[PDB]
Amino acid sequence: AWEMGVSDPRKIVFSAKIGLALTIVALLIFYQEPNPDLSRYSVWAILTVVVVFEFTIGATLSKGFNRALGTLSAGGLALGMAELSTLFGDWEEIFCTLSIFCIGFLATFMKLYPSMKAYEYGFRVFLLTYCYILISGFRTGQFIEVAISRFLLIALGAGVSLGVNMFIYPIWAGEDLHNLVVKNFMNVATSLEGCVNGYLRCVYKGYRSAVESTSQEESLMSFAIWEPPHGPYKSFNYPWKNYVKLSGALKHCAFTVMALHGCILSEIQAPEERRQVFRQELQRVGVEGAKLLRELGEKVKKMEKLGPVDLLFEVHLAAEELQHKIDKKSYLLVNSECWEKTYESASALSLATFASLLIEFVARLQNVVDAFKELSQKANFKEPE
Amino acid sequence: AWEMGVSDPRKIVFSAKIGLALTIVALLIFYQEPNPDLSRYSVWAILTVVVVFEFTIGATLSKGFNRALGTLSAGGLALGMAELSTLFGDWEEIFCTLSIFCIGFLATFMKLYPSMKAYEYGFRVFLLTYCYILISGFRTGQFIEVAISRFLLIALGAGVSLGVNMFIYPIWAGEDLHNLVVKNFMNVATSLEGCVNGYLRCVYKGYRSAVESTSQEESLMSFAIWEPPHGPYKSFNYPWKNYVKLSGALKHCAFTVMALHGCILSEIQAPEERRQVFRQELQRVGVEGAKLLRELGEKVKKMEKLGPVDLLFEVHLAAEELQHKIDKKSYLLVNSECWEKTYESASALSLATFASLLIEFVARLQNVVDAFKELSQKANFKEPE
Ligand SMILES: CCCCCCCCCCCCCCCC(=O)O
Ligand SMILES: CCCCCCCCCC
Ligand SMILES: CCCCCCCC
Repeated sequence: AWEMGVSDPRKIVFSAKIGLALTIVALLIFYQEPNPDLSRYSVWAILTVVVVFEFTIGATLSKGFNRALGTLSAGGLALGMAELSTLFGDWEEIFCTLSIFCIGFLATFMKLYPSMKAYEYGFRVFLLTYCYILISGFRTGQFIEVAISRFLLIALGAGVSLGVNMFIYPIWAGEDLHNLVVKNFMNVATSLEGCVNGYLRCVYKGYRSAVESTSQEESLMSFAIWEPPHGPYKSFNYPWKNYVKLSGALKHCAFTVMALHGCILSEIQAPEERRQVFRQELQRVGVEGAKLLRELGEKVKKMEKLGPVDLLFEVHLAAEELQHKIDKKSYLLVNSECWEKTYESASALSLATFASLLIEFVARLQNVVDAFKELSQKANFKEPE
Repeated sequence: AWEMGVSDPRKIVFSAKIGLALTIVALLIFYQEPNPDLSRYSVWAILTVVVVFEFTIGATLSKGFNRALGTLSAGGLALGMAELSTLFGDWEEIFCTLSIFCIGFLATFMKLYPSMKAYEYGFRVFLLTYCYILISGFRTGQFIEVAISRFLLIALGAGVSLGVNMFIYPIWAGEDLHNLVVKNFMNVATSLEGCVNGYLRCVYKGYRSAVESTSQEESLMSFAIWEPPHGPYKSFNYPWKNYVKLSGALKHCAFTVMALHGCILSEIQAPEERRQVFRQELQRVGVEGAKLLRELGEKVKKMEKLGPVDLLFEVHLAAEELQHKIDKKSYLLVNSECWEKTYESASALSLATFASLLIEFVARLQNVVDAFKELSQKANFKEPE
């Protein structure tokens, strides 16, 4: 309660905005209209204000658009069917009751496909409006008054939500994508040092969050293409996809840290005395990789270009010293006695596995650097100077 | 869409069952009332039918219980406020708007907590019913005549939905969990064979499905506890929690196949001439591991116990043969002229990493066999005669 409120004040502003929007969609009902029935059709505005008010502006825009489309398509369909029913007499309330089964079946079948998982609420509003329009106006024949009334109540319930969301302390999805891209670099940098220290002593979230967030970055990128230009992002087509490309480049490197963490938790291990012969080189490689990842995160946070100097020189030299040391003491990994216990040999080879994995991690960084250069060039970052 | 219908005929009966329930509600409203009231309040039965129909019986029962608690908790609070607002005479219209503001704020703050994210469907029902029962009876005082005429249409909708869902082709979540476990056992074996075949040439779906579904198993287990005993699952408390343990053991075994697939896509690779020296042992270990996994999958599907003979003897012999072979040719993996280029040394050292990862995969199977024995004992599996 109070702890979460103090930690993040964005959710108290969100809750107060929802309260304000409801209090307005209620004062308008009380005073702006004295009609008796006006107060029974209040559910078509409250459902709208409870289904379209979202955390970000782009999600609210998308949901509003979808709801409008659904309602209009099903009001047109309902009107057309109600007209066409009269053609054959005596078949009334039977040819209207045989179309609800076919519309509900087509709607559900179309709603269960995997591609259409971002329109789940416009199919429900389509079915609800079709059935309501057909059933309500059957006895009296008045279908257009019901259609128009309900549509106006939905635009009256969606425009106050959009105004309140956009004008009182807006939250943007593009800035959330920018901050998640910044955060992943630090999580991976912490994970690598955690793994190396854990293996050399006498993590999970760091690589999991980067390896388990592609969907979040694709939804945040689907909401960011709806928002108008604002703040630091002034072009009319911001390259929001190069952020996803850089995030994927970083996930490809985080899979090796996941494999090193799995190397720490194995059934077959090596004697500590043997591992303490390579401590210096491994600690150097870990320090250099953490420095590089933190420098790339800092340069992405400030929207700056890369300098003239090469950033991978020191990590490359550290990995070359590691290779030289491994070449100088290779007699502690293989059994030289036999040359033409299984546990002892597996314990010996688990150290060569750990070293090979660290070298592969150091070899996968150039792709991340290239993706960063491409993003810094398409997004017009400023000169480091 | 026709193809999706032929691949899963389970999706063509759900749509026809929803259509049939909607048609039954339509007929009851059309023929069992001579007054428009049941036609004018007919949006509540349609909304209930579209909201409360789920793929499984246990999800329908649990979500219906949680949706029937929010409506009965939001219907008494609105009548207590509408009865306590009389005291504040004259200024009795501001106390009814400050309560919509307070309830809105509180319900959104509670819904934003990170442990309540799974119950976002009960807070919407609570907020909608409170706001409707407070904005609908304001100008007349008929607060108890608006909460009793709208609850029988929701009882009609819930009853029709429950009868049609439970009595026409019921779908059970325990069978879904059983089939998921069998499918994961098959997929891991196919991925294991694919990895070795791809490495020795002159995968994603399996481990990616068996490592990214724990949430699905937890949801299916949460739904299967509400269902009554049926078919082969005849017991008051079926041990549905012993399936998740076996799934977790299989996920721990599949992280090594994911590390071997990552070994295939590495930037540093070993020469083919040195790879072909160890072809026989790797092929044998792959054949044995795939046969063992498929045998355990067939034993799980048929609900049968393990026999007298040991199931791990041949894979345990193959691993020892591979170890002996590696011991006899270890001079091909290291440089023995420096004992006291980097790319060549790393390429030589990658083969030992592939071999060590296969040995670790072979070492992780005892835990899965123990989990299977525990499940076969707690669930009263039958003798494998
Ligand atoms: C999501 C917006 C609110 C939707 C309101 C319609 C759902 C009605 C509340 C659920 C009740 C269904 C459970 C059985 C109810 C009963 O036994 O009376
Ligand atoms: C204590 C009685 C609960 C009243 C809830 C009735 C729900 C009415 C739906 C608008
Ligand atoms: C678009 C045809 C007129 C009816 C639309 C009503 C929307 C509910």
